[PDB]
Amino acid sequence: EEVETFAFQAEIAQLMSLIINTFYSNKEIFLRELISNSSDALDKIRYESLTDPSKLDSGKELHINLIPNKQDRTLTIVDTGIGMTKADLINNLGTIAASGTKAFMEALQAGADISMIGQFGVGFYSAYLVAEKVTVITKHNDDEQYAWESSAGGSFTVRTDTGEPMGRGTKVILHLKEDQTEYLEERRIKEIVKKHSQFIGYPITLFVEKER
Ligand SMILES: CCNC(=O)c1nnn(-c2cc(C(C)C)c(O)cc2O)c1-c1ccc(CNCC2CCCCC2)cc1
Repeated sequence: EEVETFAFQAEIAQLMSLIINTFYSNKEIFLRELISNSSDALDKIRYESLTDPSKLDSGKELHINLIPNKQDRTLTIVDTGIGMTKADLINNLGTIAASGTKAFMEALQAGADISMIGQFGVGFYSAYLVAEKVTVITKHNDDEQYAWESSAGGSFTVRTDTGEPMGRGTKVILHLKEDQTEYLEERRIKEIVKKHSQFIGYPITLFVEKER
């Protein structure tokens, strides 16, 4: 064992349905949101590194990398943001998902734009437009490396990660649905980034696969 299982609060099934009923026609939006979250965590590490530059001992470069993988049908997004404790992980993907689902629904119900999804703390869930399963590996300076995983049903799991150590930051791996392998194409990824994340204040690098 050492795997812990968590039940989503009921708002999550509502979230998933809202997301389909708001972004199904524009699925590419998930990349904007993930990049955006990466940007946020980058902002936090930059910020605390000003008061204490030892915060950057775990890695100085502040960036975002995008790693398609046609062979695995995965798209992974890596950042060296501040990363998450176990409690941040559970808090952001669980507690705040559910309270932010409610706030977002109330905001749309009063005519706010859907493009607001990010600001209600549930942008990440848009990932399930394109992915049957998502894994979030994260590592923050005051804590171990954790893996979070969910197919967005009723539960999510947390375990201590024993995989390749990142030094600090967050990795989201998307296991793409059969019908969404367009998100593994170099051309497509470049477009989406160009369109949605042009003004992100941190280098976003696409890692190309070779022919072999
Ligand atoms: C305790 C401090 N740690 C972090 O905050 C952190 N560290 N890594 N990430 C992070 C999280 C995700 C998602 C899986 C939630 C991500 O895709 C990339 C990340 O760097 C985060 C992270 C956590 C939450 C968010 C969401 N912020 C939304 C918020 C809404 C209101 C306006 C300001 C921004 C974005 C990034």
